[PDB]
Amino acid sequence: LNLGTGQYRFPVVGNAKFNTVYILSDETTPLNIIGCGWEGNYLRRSSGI
Amino acid sequence: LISQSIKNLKGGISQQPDILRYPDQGSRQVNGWSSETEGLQKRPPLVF
Amino acid sequence: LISQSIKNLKGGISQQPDILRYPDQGSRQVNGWSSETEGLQKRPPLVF
Repeated sequence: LNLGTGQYRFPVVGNAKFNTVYILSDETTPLNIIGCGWEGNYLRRSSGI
Repeated sequence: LISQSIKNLKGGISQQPDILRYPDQGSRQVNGWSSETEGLQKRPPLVF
Repeated sequence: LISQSIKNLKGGISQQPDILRYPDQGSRQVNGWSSETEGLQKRPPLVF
């Protein structure tokens, strides 16, 4: 088998309101997804509360 | 520059709009099996 | 310079004066339908 263990990093570049990450595959093969992270620049100008 | 990890993926649809909904809640999910320890899996197949 | 977002709009009249009342509470509302996931909607129509 070709199975492997995480993680896997991949660029999701752009605004948060517009990027829709999704996982289609197919297959004759399993998968497991444990967690999901993201990073990114955050800048709110109006310092709230 | 911020970052955060969604620890689990349990789970499922949440047709509530995305600024309201929790993490772990995807917007669609087909043939998924959100177990307790392992997260998303494929559902096991149909023997004939 | 401050800012804040009122996440929901549920809901309705609040004749209590505005320095007392919660957010989500408008001062008047006619033909509104404050649902759970979607907020304000028009009420669905009549049929004759």
